[PDB]
Amino acid sequence: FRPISVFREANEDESGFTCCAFSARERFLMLGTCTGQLKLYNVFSGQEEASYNCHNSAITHLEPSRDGSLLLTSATWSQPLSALWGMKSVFDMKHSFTEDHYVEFSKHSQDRVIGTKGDIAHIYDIQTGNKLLTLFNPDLANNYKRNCATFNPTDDLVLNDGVLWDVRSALAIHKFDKFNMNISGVFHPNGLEVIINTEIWDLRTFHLLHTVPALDQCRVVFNHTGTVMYGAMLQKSPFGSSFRTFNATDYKPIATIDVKRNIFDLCTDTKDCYLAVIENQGMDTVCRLYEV
Repeated sequence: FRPISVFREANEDESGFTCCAFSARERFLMLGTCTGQLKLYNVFSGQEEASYNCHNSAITHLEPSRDGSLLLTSATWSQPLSALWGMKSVFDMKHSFTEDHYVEFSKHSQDRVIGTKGDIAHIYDIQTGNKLLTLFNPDLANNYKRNCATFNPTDDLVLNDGVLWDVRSALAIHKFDKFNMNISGVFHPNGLEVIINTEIWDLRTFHLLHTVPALDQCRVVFNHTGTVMYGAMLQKSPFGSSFRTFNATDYKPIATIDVKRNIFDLCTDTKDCYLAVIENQGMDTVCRLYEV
């Protein structure tokens, strides 16, 4: 992790970057801010290229589509709480997700959006904007405090609130038991395992494959090849000052990095050359680009 670049939010005494993701153009990073702006920065020079007023409250999450034509954002106190933005020619809102506090694209083909509203998952069609499915089963709910619904790599399954849904039938097929209060889980990009806090479960058998205590209360980010996993532990920074890497095949530790500043967000480029981290000097955040 060699530092390659650093920059702060132009013309702000209190730099307010809150999240980041690489755009489909390699040299440019998208960043959300605590006042609801989306910014495009040249990640190497630090130049602010563009700003758009996406929301009137802090941006908590953003996801650019692979093709470069679309962006998801989520905010904190706004309506719509999340939105899908079209980026071609004249950036504007395409669809809005009124009370979804978190949103992601489908994985295999990015033709859908899945939103989370508390313990409820919503599935939307990109072309039409129509809400296709609402996924909630009161008998199976775990009520995870940081629930984030997600598709599996092939888009045929959903994990919401620790419950596995079959998308075609729109019905729950398994409930994973609750062993923490906050972390709801993600699919491994390998399509074989679900990672729910410290428990790694087999999707085929539902057996426990691994116990990984170091993942407790962590957000998990994979590199684009799915071979390295980054875990940043929740503690206005959401995370503390260090993050860990793990080998994504056996969950073994690789490294622990303490940047000595609390972390807001971290992300990888598609070629897996870099890790961009938002780090608080204070709020007064900077973005550091590290070469992995």
